[PDB]
Amino acid sequence: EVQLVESGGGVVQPGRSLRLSCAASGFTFSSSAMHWVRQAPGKGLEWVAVISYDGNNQLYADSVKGRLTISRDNSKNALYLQLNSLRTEDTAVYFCARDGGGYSFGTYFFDFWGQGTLVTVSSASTKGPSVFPLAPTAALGCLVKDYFPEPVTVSWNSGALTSGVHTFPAVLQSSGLYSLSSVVTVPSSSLGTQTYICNVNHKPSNTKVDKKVEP
Amino acid sequence: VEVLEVKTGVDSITEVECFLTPEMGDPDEHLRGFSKSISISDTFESDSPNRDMLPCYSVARIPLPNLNILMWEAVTLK
Repeated sequence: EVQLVESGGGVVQPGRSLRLSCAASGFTFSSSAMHWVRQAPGKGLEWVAVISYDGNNQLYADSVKGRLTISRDNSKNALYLQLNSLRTEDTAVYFCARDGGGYSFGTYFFDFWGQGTLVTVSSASTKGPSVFPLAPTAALGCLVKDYFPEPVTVSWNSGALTSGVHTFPAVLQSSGLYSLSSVVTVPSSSLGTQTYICNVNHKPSNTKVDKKVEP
Repeated sequence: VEVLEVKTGVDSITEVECFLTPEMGDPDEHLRGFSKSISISDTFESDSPNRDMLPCYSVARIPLPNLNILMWEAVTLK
């Protein structure tokens, strides 16, 4: 089995540096040209860079040239990507990919990929969320707002309410803080008898908040 | 350095035969004798050819039999 394992993604302030790595097994690494390809959240794939079998020749997309440096150490079966003078727009899942054979001809396709490592380029500092109730089949929920970075987790009644729950994927705001919504559909009958608490967890800010939702 | 007589005999003549392989770029381990595909810089300022796209001069230095006033003189090429 050809395998490529990436490492080293995280958050980074604009202008600062970061270095991704990729470990290869199951082929002769030193006999393949290697690429990085990226994909901003919810957007399509963009090829970034290629390096020769030797490590001695690199080419770059216009979008990244002068701020990324692809490199390799064949003795460690390791591919690297060095991000410098970083921009908010450089935010994305970065994949290492084996060239399909056509390096020499300028004909790049990618026959093996890795998991991708997320690089998030933001100036905003770690922050726990404010949780507001979305009060009322009817429908109840929580608004988890102004937190950084990803992710939060959201349970209801500490794991007891599961059915009918929809935790929506986050959104980035003007502010550069994320805002999320979790809701549950519930029989209207039960809105007096039964309590609805959302458990909101933000490990990056070392936060757990329980919030009661009622009419 | 002044040049005098040519030694005669049958021990006065030597022949050198060889191949010089071309050095075109060898952009991968199957493309000996070829260069990397040409990429054109958008401007003069940004012109930055990688090694595997730059053919280079071939050169070979061949040792001849030792002579110690006597030097080997090259006379004919094929």
